[PDB]
Amino acid sequence: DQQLVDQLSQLKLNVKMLDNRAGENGVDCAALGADWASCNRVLFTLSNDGQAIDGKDWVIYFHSPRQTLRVDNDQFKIAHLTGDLYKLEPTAKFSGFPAGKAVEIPVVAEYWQLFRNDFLPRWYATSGDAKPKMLANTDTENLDQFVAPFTGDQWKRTKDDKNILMTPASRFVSNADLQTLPAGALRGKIVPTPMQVKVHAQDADLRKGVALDLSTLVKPAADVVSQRFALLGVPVQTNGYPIKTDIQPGKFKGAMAVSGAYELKIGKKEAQVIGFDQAGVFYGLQSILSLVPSDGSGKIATLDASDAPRFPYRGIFLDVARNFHKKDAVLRLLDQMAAYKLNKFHFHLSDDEGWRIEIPGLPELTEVGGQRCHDLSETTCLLPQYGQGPDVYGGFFSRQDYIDIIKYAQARQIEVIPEIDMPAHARAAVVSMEARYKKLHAAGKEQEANEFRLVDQTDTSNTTSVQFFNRQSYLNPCLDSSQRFVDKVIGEIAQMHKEAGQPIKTWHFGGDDAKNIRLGAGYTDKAKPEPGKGIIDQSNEDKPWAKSQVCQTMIKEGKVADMEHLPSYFGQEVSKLVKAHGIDRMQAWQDGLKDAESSKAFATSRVGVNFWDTLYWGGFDSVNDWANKGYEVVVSNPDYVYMDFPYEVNPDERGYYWGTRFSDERKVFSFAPDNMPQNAETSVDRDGNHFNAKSDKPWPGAYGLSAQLWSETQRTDPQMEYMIFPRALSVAERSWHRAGWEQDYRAGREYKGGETHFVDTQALEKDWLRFANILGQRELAKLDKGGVAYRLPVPGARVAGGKLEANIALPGLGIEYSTDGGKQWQRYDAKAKPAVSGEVQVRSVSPDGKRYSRAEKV
Amino acid sequence: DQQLVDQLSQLKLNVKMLDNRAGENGVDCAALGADWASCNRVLFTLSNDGQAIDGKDWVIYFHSPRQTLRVDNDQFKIAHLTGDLYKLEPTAKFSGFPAGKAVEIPVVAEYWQLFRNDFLPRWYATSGDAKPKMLANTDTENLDQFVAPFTGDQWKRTKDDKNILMTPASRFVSNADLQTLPAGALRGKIVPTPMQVKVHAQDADLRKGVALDLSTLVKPAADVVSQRFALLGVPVQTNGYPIKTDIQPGKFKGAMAVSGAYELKIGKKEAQVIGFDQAGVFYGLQSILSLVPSDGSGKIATLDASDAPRFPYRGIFLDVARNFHKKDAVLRLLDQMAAYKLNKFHFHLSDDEGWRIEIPGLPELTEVGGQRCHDLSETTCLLPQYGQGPDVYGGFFSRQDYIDIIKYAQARQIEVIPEIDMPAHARAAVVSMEARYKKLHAAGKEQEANEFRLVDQTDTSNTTSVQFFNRQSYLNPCLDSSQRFVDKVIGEIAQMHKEAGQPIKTWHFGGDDAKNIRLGAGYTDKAKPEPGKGIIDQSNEDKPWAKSQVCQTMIKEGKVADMEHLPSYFGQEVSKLVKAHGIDRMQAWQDGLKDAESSKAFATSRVGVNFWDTLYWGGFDSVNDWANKGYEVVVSNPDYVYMDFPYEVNPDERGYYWGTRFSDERKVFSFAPDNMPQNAETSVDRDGNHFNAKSDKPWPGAYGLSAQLWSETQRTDPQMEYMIFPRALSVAERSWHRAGWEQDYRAGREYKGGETHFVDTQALEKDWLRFANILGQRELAKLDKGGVAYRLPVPGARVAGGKLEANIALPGLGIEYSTDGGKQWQRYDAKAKPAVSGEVQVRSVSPDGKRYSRAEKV
Ligand SMILES: CC(=O)N[C@@H]1[C@@H](O)[C@H](O[C@@H]2O[C@H](CO)[C@@H](O)[C@H](O)[C@H]2NC(C)=O)[C@@H](CO)O[C@H]1O
Ligand SMILES: CC(=O)N[C@@H]1[C@@H](O)[C@H](O[C@@H]2O[C@H](CO)[C@@H](O)[C@H](O)[C@H]2NC(C)=O)[C@@H](CO)O[C@H]1O
Repeated sequence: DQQLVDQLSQLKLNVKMLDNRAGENGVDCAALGADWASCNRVLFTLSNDGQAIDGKDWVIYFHSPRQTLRVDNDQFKIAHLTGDLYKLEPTAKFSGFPAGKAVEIPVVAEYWQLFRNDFLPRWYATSGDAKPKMLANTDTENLDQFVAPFTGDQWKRTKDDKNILMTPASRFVSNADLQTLPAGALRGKIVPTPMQVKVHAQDADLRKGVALDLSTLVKPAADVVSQRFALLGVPVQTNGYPIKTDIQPGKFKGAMAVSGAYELKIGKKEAQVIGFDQAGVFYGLQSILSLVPSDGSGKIATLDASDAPRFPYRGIFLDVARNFHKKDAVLRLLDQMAAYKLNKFHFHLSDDEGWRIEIPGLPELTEVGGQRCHDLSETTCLLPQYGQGPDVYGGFFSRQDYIDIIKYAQARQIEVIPEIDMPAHARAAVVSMEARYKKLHAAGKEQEANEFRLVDQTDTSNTTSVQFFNRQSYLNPCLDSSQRFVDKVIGEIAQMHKEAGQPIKTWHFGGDDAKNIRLGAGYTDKAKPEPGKGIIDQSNEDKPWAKSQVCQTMIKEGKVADMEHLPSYFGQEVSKLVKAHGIDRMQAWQDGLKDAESSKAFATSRVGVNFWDTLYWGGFDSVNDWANKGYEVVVSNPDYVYMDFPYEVNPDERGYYWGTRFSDERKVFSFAPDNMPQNAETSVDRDGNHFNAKSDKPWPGAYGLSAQLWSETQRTDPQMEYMIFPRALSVAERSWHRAGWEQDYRAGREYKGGETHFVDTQALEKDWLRFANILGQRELAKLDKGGVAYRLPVPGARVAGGKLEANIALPGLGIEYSTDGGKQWQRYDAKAKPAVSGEVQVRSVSPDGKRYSRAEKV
Repeated sequence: DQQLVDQLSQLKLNVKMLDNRAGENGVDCAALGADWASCNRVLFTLSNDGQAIDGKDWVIYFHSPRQTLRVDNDQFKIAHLTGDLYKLEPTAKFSGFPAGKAVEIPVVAEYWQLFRNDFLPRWYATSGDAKPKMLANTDTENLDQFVAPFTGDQWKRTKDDKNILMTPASRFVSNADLQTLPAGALRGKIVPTPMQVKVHAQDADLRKGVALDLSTLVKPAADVVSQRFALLGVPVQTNGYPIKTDIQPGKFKGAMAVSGAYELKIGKKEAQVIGFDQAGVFYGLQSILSLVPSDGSGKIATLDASDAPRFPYRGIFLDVARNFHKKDAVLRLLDQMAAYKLNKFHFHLSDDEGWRIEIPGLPELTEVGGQRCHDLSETTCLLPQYGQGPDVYGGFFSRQDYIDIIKYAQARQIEVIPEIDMPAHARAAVVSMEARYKKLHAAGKEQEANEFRLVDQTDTSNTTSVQFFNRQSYLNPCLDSSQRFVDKVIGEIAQMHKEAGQPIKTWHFGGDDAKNIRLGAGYTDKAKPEPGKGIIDQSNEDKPWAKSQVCQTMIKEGKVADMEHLPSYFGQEVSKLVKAHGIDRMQAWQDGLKDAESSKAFATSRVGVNFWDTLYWGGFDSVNDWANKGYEVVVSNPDYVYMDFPYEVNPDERGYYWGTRFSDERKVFSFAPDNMPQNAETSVDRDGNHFNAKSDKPWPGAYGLSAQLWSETQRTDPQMEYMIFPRALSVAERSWHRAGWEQDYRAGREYKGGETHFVDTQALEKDWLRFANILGQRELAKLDKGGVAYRLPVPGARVAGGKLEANIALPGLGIEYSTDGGKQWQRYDAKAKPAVSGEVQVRSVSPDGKRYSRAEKV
């Protein structure tokens, strides 16, 4: 009853890692079904400072990105509902949570949990009809309230892991090749780096303001330029320093003859920007603005520059489905996209755990799919996921919100590409359409109920998704109604785009992970188990839709070859719907189209692919085929440009880490997207080891680059902003500019990590040093002004001769230190280092002085 | 002597633009007499690869549409004879064209020359009685032989010109909102668009042939239908698919109750066409034929349609006076008129430079007026014009030819409207009648000599025509003999029409530009010159006929009010002659009638006007009056439907460009002729700027639409066909069908270019996309079959990721590309784009594979 739920809610949880390599130590992970026989032991402690809790009628729900495989306290048992949701219950031996006691519930989980962020907040209790309530100490974003600190080598994935744990002492080393450059060395350095520039000795003085000739721009775009001059402190006045603009495509030749190219002249008393188009004009103005200094001095260098994108497509992907992010945070994201010349906003509007766009005619998508709450019938919500609590969680963009966002992107030369992921990652839609079927069906409106249904009523398929949902994650690709559903959604979102003044140019089909993970190579069958693999029963495991009779007659009449091809078939069918709606480009996660013959198989004359294999796994050689078969390769490698991954190897950092252990500003910047093999000389793999890479195939070139912010653990908007900024500026640099150290692709060249020296690493490091200093001494101050909660790097620090030496990944940032356990903080000065003894803590501070990095002991 | 003329003939000419905005740069265009003080500098280079040419007894003649104002090599001087003819001579300082030298003769010309086609071929030399010979390298239609390529921004008219120069890179952008539609989306789409249609899923199969019931048509018209089925590949056989026809006016109601309306049913095994009249029947059959696919498949969609003209009058105007065009090209023009349902052929049979119809009783009109040759007495020819060479150039339709043409038009439901332009644009007639006067006078037959004379022997008027002729361009409107002349010509052409089975319904009086251009606002007087205008002597400038004593006593007895009214007076007098000949409709260029009170002033019960002001100059508001005064407005705006204007802004395109810089297929299609103000939201003005338009007056409606092919630079028949086709299909569409995006006229509505969004531009663009694809994938192949040398658009192209992307203004057309400087060409494939590096050239190819667009570098 409620009293029992109230008691449970007052238990205090403690989660503590016990062994991240249990399989290296005596646990038979394989016998427990663990993938590749890897499992970890963790201790859940429930402390009860109240009277005894002896009732038995209860369930405690909790979330985890890892499956629980065993429970080592025979008073309790754990089972899975679906996705990340698990329930903890009392067994027949349960004898209560004793008054004033701590109950220990050790468990084994699949894989490893190397970051404290793996442990999700908001555990909650239930009991017969009572209302659910969270375990209070878990209702927080501060992991310290319920997750113990990692100790020793708990961060290691395996005994041979060569990653380097970042602490002030090792971080100091990681940062020691850097230094702070004098203002005099950072004159006339536009970001992103322009193709050709010549800086002269004088400076244009803007502090009295500028007279902007913006007749080349449509009003909304001009206002964006005017309002940015003001944000950076430069008045706009008719008697100010002249900045002229003109559009003359012909002035441009060859590779410069493309959207966004411009010529820019900065003189002593006037400015000139000649663009290839409005985008070029806008971008030229952005370059002038990138020069505006953070000191308010309003002085910029005179210079002569010529510039154009190395790629058409310079994108940022944002997941709002896993955890919603508000309109104001999308807008702050676009404002920064425009300032650094990104032009593509890939909007992941749906996935298993949420549907975020209102669709006229399909209200259930948002009424049910837009919120998650504790309802086991999933008639009014999706089941809770991601540690947001049992009560309603969600939101969605209304038609007007969405239209506003597109208008807002258009003003900033940013194209919005909507993604409605299918045929997997579609649980929100499938469950919403099931609620719709039922409602309509209950009124006897059987044709209306079936109109947009995404399930085949005979489908008993047993399939497990990558995030542990079941068949409800997969929209059936063989139903006419599924096609009716996709056609209606495309038609509705297409109209919103038209109303917003930016008709859709690319429809993103999604298409990732449409497979049963239990059929994977790291799992084996109970009957004849092979070694080192998770032992499961594969007798009743099936590919997706195997048991859909509709998908059977589909394959019989010969429309499709086999169950295996359903996903590409569906990608081709959607391309027809996309084309039927007047859109001539489709894009997808490359694995959904991997069974098509080539791009010739699609109805749109252009098919792009977000290439997301990792390099160390053959991605530097498998990407070639994608281009060679006619697809436009948007490079999206998870080992470099997945912004949901950690900035550094430290158990207190936020981020998933399946494709690599970290990707900081420097690593992103050092990625060479158009000569993938070369990354073997400039980066290490997921376990910190050197790797080799070589391809012998033709490589015509990439079409673009895209950095992704998946949102599983980015539960809030500030957390989203921390993960995107400031490493997105690196993305922007690399998406716009081809550096000199980025070598031409050479078939047959074999780059061997720690062995070959083909890459001009000296040039790479000098380039990075300058970029890092531009961020520290000028751009981060602009981020402060845009209000985005970017991550401030923790300082590196060492004590020599009894004096603090500190450094930072983005030279120019202020560094503070404390000699009192963080009670009083003081400004560290390089040329007058302080004397310390005992425990010293260090932290960095934003340029406007309001925010601090986390604090760490030296 | 001949040797000198032979030497000159071997000089090689080079013409190269030096500055198209000389007045913006230091030249005092106003001081040189340039209109609105605008002038340009051009370099004429004469290279001599032979021995020295030192004789002085020579003249070199050349043509230009611009007047030469200054000569910057003091060895030479240039003067005007009349019209476009100029002579280049040696001055007293001439010292010969040195052996193996290039002589440079820089000159200043009035206005600007933005297209290489402005420079005319066929310069020629003369010397005492020797025979004239051309400068050989100029004897060609290939401008590259003597006209240098334009460079930089030489295409700009003024420093602020906002037109967009079309190159493969910018053209790619202009074309990027388009795409190719699958055959499945182009089923049952008749062109022009029918008023009401419903297409069903099956297709009628005609590949075995059709059984045509054509008893509703007079034989000549039925043969036209039969022969078109065969041209398109569909056999005609008694056992073929039935196509029935019937004529029942009553089945039609309201707006459908008009000539050319029809009901059409296309079923699985039979066809039905019910017309309001023979024209409707014929048109219904044309719609079935428009559906016949270019692949020979003979499959058309079943459908049910109802259709009628939005306007009675759907015309095509053709100038054969400036440059003649043969009977076979008129016939190919009519065949296409019929296929797209145009029913009016406005035939400009005369003008200053040629008279093209044999008139019994007036042989000189064709013996002298039908040819141009170098004869300074103009006793056997008119003076050479338009770069056709010094030797005889011309031709004319014999009475039988002309009768044939009318019979041919009648068979195709096309009405021939003859125009004999007057009182200006009549030099051919005036000079021919002067030769007649003289001949007859020499035999002493003084009454015969004066019978049809068009000059008053006392007339010393000094007037300059728009094309720079003098008083001989103006027929005297005050002479009884001029009226005898017009009466005889009407009587003779009227009889030819009767003999051909199509009695004249409209007589076109012409009436354009009857004024002295030196009295214009852009010129000023030497005594007190105002700024920015061409400074000339206006003391002895007079209106036309001011100095004709006959026109003085005419004005005295009070028959006419003043010199200024002579032109409308003449329009009224001709209307009486037209009516006296049994014709009850007169038509004219609206400016000749602008001084009549209203239509009440004419003798015919109907008076039409070809309205030819431009919109950006108040035409969207001045047209109202024309309708409001009783005139039938035939919309003919030069800013949209003058087919002598360029298809695109590119110095290598053919076309005059006074009213606008370009009018491509898309622009013509987008013109809204019955709500003129709306064009301000859908087009830009002559300098590429937005414009506004609004009227507050009553607008009852237009009577029809007409697209004009003036022929100054259409020297050959293939050039005529290039300029008319394929944009005439757009004209046809807009003349027949009122689109949904064509809004009702709203008094007081103010459309503001780039500011108001009243027009459903999305609907406009979708309509155009479909139309463009019908042309690319089906209709252009039919043009190939009719043998008309239509213009093939140059592809747009860009290189991304090192691969060619190409598009085209008429999707469906094949695109080729070369990576060897145009030596080897290969087929471009959208879904398997090619990899290129270096110079790439692109070109399009007709559907039958025999012809190519020009080639351009990417
Ligand atoms: C807990 C964990 O790390 N699971 C991995 C999945 O997150 C991962 O999925 C892909 O990566 C994103 C997160 O970085 C997911 O949000 C996204 O849905 C998914 N798809 C793409 C295109 O990235 C998979 C990939 O194999 O690995 C799991 O192990
Ligand atoms: C060289 C030039 O562009 N001159 C213009 C004349 O061509 C033009 O005349 C009118 O336009 C037609 C050509 O497009 C002429 O062939 C036709 O005789 C004449 N009349 C009509 C009814 O169009 C005049 C118009 O003002 O402008 C000159 O500037």
